[PDB]
Amino acid sequence: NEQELLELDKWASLWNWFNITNWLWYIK
Repeated sequence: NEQELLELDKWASLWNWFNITNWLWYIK
């Protein structure tokens, strides 16, 4: 728990990628 609490910024971009993955796949 304490380890991931600091890595939360690294995970923030990971789940956020599922939002932009639709853009690149849409134009492709």
